[PDB]
Amino acid sequence: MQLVLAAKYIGAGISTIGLLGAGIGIAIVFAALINGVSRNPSIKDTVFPMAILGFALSEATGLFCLMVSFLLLF
Amino acid sequence: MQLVLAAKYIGAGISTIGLLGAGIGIAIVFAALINGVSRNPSIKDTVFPMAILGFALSEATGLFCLMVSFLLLF
Amino acid sequence: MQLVLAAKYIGAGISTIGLLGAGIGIAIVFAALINGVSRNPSIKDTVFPMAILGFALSEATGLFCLMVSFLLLF
Amino acid sequence: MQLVLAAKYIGAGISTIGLLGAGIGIAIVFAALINGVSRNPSIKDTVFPMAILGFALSEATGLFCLMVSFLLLFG
Amino acid sequence: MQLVLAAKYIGAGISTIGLLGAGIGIAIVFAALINGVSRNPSIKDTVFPMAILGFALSEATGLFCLMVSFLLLF
Amino acid sequence: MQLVLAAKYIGAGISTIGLLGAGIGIAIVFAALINGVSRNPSIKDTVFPMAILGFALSEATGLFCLMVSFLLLF
Amino acid sequence: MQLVLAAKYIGAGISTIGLLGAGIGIAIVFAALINGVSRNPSIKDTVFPMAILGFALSEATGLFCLMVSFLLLF
Amino acid sequence: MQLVLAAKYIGAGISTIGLLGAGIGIAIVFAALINGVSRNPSIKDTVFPMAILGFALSEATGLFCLMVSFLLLF
Amino acid sequence: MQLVLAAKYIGAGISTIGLLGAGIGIAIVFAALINGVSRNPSIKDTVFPMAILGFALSEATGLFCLMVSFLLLFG
Amino acid sequence: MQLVLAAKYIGAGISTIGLLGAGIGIAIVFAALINGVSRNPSIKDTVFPMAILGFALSEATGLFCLMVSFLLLF
Amino acid sequence: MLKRFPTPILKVYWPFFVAGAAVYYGMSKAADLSSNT
Amino acid sequence: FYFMNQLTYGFLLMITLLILFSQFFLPMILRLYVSRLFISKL
Amino acid sequence: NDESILLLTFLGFTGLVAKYLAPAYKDFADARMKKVSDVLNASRNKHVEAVKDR
Amino acid sequence: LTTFSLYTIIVLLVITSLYTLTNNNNKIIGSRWLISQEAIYDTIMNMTKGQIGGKNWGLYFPMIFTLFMFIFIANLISMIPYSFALSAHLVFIISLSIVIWLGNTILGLYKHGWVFFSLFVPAGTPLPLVPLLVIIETLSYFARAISLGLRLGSNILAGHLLMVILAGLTFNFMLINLFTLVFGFVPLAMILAIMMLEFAIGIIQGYVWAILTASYLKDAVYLH
Amino acid sequence: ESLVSKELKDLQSTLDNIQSARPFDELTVDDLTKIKPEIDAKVEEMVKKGKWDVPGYKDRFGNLNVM
Amino acid sequence: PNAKRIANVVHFYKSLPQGPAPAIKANTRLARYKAKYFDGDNASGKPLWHFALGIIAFGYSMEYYFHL
Ligand SMILES: CC[C@H]1/C=C/C=C/C[C@@H](C)[C@H](O)[C@@](C)(O)C(=O)[C@@H](C)[C@H](O)[C@@H](C)C(=O)[C@@H](C)[C@H](O)[C@@H](C)/C=C\C(=O)O[C@@H]2[C@H](C)[C@H](CC1)O[C@]1(CC[C@H](C)[C@H](C[C@@H](C)O)O1)[C@H]2C
Ligand SMILES: CC[C@H]1/C=C\C=C/C[C@@H](C)[C@H](O)[C@@](C)(O)C(=O)[C@@H](C)[C@H](O)[C@@H](C)C(=O)[C@@H](C)[C@H](O)[C@@H](C)/C=C/C(=O)O[C@@H]2[C@H](C)[C@H](CC1)O[C@]1(CC[C@H](C)[C@H](C[C@@H](C)O)O1)[C@H]2C
Ligand SMILES: CC[C@H]1/C=C\C=C/C[C@@H](C)[C@H](O)[C@@](C)(O)C(=O)[C@@H](C)[C@H](O)[C@@H](C)C(=O)[C@@H](C)[C@H](O)[C@@H](C)/C=C\C(=O)O[C@@H]2[C@H](C)[C@H](CC1)O[C@]1(CC[C@H](C)[C@H](C[C@@H](C)O)O1)[C@H]2C
Ligand SMILES: CC[C@H]1/C=C\C=C/C[C@@H](C)[C@H](O)[C@@](C)(O)C(=O)[C@@H](C)[C@H](O)[C@@H](C)C(=O)[C@@H](C)[C@H](O)[C@@H](C)/C=C\C(=O)O[C@@H]2[C@H](C)[C@H](CC1)O[C@]1(CC[C@H](C)[C@H](C[C@@H](C)O)O1)[C@H]2C
Repeated sequence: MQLVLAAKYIGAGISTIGLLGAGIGIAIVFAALINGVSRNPSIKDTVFPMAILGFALSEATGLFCLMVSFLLLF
Repeated sequence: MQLVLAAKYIGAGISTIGLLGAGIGIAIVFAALINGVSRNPSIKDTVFPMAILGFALSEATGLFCLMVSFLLLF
Repeated sequence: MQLVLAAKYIGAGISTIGLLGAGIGIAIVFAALINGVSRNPSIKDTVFPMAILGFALSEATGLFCLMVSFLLLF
Repeated sequence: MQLVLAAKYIGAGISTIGLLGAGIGIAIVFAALINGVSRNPSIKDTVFPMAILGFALSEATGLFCLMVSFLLLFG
Repeated sequence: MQLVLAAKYIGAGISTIGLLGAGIGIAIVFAALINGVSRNPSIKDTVFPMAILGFALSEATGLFCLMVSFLLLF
Repeated sequence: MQLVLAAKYIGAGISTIGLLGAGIGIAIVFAALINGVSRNPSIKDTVFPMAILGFALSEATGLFCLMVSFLLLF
Repeated sequence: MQLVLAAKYIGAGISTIGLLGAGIGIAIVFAALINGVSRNPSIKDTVFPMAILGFALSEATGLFCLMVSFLLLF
Repeated sequence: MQLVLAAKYIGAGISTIGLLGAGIGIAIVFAALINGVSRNPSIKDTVFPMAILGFALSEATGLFCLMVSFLLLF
Repeated sequence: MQLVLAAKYIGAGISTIGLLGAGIGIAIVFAALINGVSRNPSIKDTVFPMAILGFALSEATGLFCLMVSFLLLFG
Repeated sequence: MQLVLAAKYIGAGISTIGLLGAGIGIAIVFAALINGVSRNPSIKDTVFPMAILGFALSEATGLFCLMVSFLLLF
Repeated sequence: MLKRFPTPILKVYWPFFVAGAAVYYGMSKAADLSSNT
Repeated sequence: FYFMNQLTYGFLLMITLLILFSQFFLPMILRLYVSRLFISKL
Repeated sequence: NDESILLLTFLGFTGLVAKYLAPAYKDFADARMKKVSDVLNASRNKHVEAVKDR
Repeated sequence: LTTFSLYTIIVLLVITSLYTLTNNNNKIIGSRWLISQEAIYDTIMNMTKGQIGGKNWGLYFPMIFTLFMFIFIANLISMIPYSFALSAHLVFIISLSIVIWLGNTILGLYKHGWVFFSLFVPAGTPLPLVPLLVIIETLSYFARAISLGLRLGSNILAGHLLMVILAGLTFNFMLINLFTLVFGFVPLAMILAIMMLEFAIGIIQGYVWAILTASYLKDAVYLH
Repeated sequence: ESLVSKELKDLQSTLDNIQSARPFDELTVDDLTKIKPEIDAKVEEMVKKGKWDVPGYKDRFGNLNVM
Repeated sequence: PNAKRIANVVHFYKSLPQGPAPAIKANTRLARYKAKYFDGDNASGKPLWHFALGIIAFGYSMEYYFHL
């Protein structure tokens, strides 16, 4: 009936607030990068790649969240 | 169909608070920034160009839930 | 008909707790500002905008949720 | 219409606990202020205005919550 | 017609955890109040008035919620 | 009118989760107390009263939220 | 009338996660206790009774929560 | 009759994630353990019994949580 | 009777997010491990067992949560 | 028949947000890694493998959550 | 009054004006195609 | 209704302010800067 | 009227402004004015001194 | 004639009223009214100097000024109660943001051609995730566009409407029995604090606009 | 011998003119442009190249900015 | 040395005595406004407030022309 499409919409709604954790995590990654480079700048060139390493595949698990909404949206 | 629009409205409602990390995450970045430049002053123009980049990458993923809420309202 | 407006109202209710993000975020920004000016009295200028700058970035995110509530309230 | 006011009331209910943000936030602001004034004796009069600055426009967000819980409750 | 008072009661129930903030918040204050004297046993009667003032106008935030709960029970 | 007391019960259910804030805060109080007394063992009769009083005063977070249920239970 | 008992059951279901903070709070207490005893190894017998005192009443929040869950289950 | 068992099942569902709390809390114990011996090597005999004591009687909380969930299931 | 299976399904859904606890917990354990091994390079084999110890019977508890969901999907 | 698949969809929705723990922790790991390697550069070869260890066996657990969603979506 | 100085506003900011015209044309399409709602 | 109205008058004012500022109001204060520094250096 | 309360808030705000910010901004502008004028006069004074020393 | 067009004329007249009548017949002394624009000029100058830091950095210094003043003035005129919001229109602000973004893209394409897309590879990354990191920024590059304006508008729209809604609060608070006249002052001071935060959400948000677009011009002109 | 007798009275007349012709608290940049086209030329070159940063200014004249 | 001398002998000779800048009857039914509120002597912010009242009137009149 009309219960399927309504539940699909509210499910796409609920299945999107999981990016909270990815956002907080990449934020603390940048925070640790800042707290580390300000203590020793001459290591940035070494830690900045790894940092943006630790960034990417820490958001990727969060990137699935809205994706799960997308396939549930349509 | 006077039922599915109410459901998509409340779905935009639940998918509105997904910016919670956008309210927190970016800030703690600046937190370390304040803990970064106040410790060592002469790294300001070195940590700020990447601090704003971290802010951009933080509000990027901290906003897709909000645009999901927009497109689920309509 | 008499169901969609109640749902819009409860959606404005559920989307209200999105301002939790700003309340958690801007706080640690001012906290780091106080901590940085405490251990370094003569750097506050260098860090006075950069703190409140981040304020206007986190506060605004809070200012998102409720306005999405407002356009959902009316 | 005899049903919408119940939803208004429960919406004011769910739109009231949002001051969790203010309750945690102003508290941690005062905590950092305590730490600062402790580790620096001669900075109080310099930080306390700014700190209370970082109170006022740091709590209005929470205010928003209950003013929602004031308009969906009564109006 | 029997739905409105049950809704009022569950609304008083759902709005109980707002002072949740205070439940943690004020405590954090005393946390610093302990850390403000461990590394500085001298300054006690100067930080204590500030700490109790912060406690007061932070608990106020906790309340602004349970008085809503009270006036919604009625 | 059998729905009203069932609603009272189910609303009192999530009124007892207000001690979450207590359960965290009145524990971080003793955490800070331990972390402070280990740094200076000689200051014990001075901060323990202080440490507690805050525990008492700050407590009740869950206790004033659990009263709702009881009041809401009866 | 066949709903009041199921409602009591499900309300006991949403009265269980209130010990949530307990499961964290008291735990981190021992964490600080470690940080209390591993930092200054001459404080164990001094603050271990203080530690168990801070544990008991603080867990008492989880005690209250799950016993309210029991009394709502019956 | 056909609804009370579904309510029991969803109540066992909503009373399950309370072990969330312990699921985090116990871990920080080991954290302090790693932060207790890394800067003080010969301290295991003093901290490890205390650490496992805290671990056990804090995980008891999540244990009671999921056994409440199980007894509400059946 | 047609509602009970959907109820079990949404119960398996709600009881699935409990591994949040393990995900945060084992992570703080490994974070403290990295902080300790980087602060004292001569402690690795001294702390590595306990650390991974602190892993297993932490996350296993979180595992228990979703295995409830398992026995709530069919049983 | 039309009631159960929509409930399965919303169950996938509610279960999707379990990657919160991944998004937080698989990034706190790299945060602590950066904080450790910045204050001591030459320990990367000692930590970086073990460090990335602490990533995998964590994030995979979070993965389990959303794959449950798949077996609840289909 | 105010002495005019020949400051470069065209030989510096040409892509910005180009993008402004492009957005004007896009909004022309948008409000000439979606104005029937 | 007034998308064209707002957008067109706004772009008119944008180009107006760009030309106006860049040609009159930044250099009129740069003149004060140069005069002060030229009287100082001499 | 409803919005008249907002006009009263604006009146009270501008009263607080004319009470607090106006004299502080006046003092700041006067301090900068005196500094700039004093340095501008000292430049010409040193120029005249160097011209007389030649 | 439109209220919005007349508001644009108001903005232009106020901008003229900040320099023309300000200048006391071209005096070096720099009178008080000139010190405000002096401070604005200096705080934008020392900002964009350290932001982009290029050997030829002042060439784009005009726009970073005119994008600020417009936002600094159009968000201080509507502060008057009996007026209408100028910048709360999401359409126009988002359109301005899209104009600036597309202009930056065209500038970068005309200046660097193919290599302009080297911004999407920040630093050293392992091979199996080289495109992945590009992805998020791939979509993030244009989310940068829509958000840049959407923030300020969603602030302004949330601001003025706020000052309206709670206004009715104090209107609906003083039409019930006259006993409400006692201790009915803290909502008045609350609206006062709302206007206090309003002025911030205007000025500091204009600053935010300036600093973000300065960083974006830096990214669009230079390749890291 | 006459060169010094001319150059001394030249600086003497300069000092006698500068003693009574210093309206520094009310001087106008229009007069400076009328006496010195170098001001306008330097402004024009500075704008054409874009050297909005004026060196040697911040040291004796504070930037007076918010930050 | 010689440079400062040849510079300040040229910078000084055309400079006007002191003060003297009344510009006769400086007025044009708007210019007076500048002499009263916008000189280095008064420099008071009142006009801003005055201008505020303008909008406080203008929109109100517009109110008086739209809603009431
Ligand atoms: C009245 C508000 C709170 C504080 C006010 C004043 C009390 C002083 C404070 C320092 C403590 O109570 C105390 C140390 O003085 C105290 O309790 C002593 C008298 C006592 O001898 C102490 C050594 C204990 O051992 C005492 C903590 C208990 O024996 C211990 C087994 C656990 C705690 C406990 O059950 O007490 C709680 C607590 C006081 C809590 C908190 C009391 O109160 C009780 C009774 C009221 C309700 C039932 C609460 C429930 C709680 C979970 O919210 O539990 C009350 C039952
Ligand atoms: C009401 C305005 C606030 C005023 C100023 C702040 C501090 C109070 C201060 C002057 C007191 O004297 C005190 C804090 O120092 C105090 O209580 C000590 C003197 C006293 O000796 C102390 C050790 C206690 O015994 C005291 C903690 C009581 O035993 C305990 C049962 C109090 C309960 C409590 O949580 O207090 C709050 C608090 C005062 C708060 C804060 C009080 O007030 C109460 C009552 C009003 C509402 C209900 C609030 C918030 C929430 C309970 O809704 O809780 C009130 C319930
Ligand atoms: C006031 C609260 C607690 C009382 C006393 C606390 C402090 C005094 C102190 C000296 C205690 O004796 C203690 C800390 O040593 C203590 O907890 C012991 C009894 C405990 O057995 C401990 C020494 C252990 O053996 C420990 C290593 C075990 O692994 C642990 C799982 C023990 C059992 C346990 O947690 O059961 C609980 C607990 C005792 C708890 C603890 C009760 O009690 C039980 C009783 C039944 C109900 C279900 C409660 C609820 C639970 C949430 O507290 O749990 C009870 C069911
Ligand atoms: C009082 C609570 C705990 C009791 C004792 C705690 C402290 C004493 C201490 C000496 C224990 O023996 C212990 C810490 O060594 C311990 O946990 C061992 C039994 C444990 O096997 C440990 C040594 C390991 O082998 C460990 C490396 C494994 O990876 C771990 C996954 C072991 C199994 C496990 O977690 O199962 C649990 C656990 C034992 C837990 C632990 C129970 O028990 C089981 C029993 C069945 C139910 C389902 C409970 C619920 C769960 C939430 O505790 O889980 C039980 C199902």
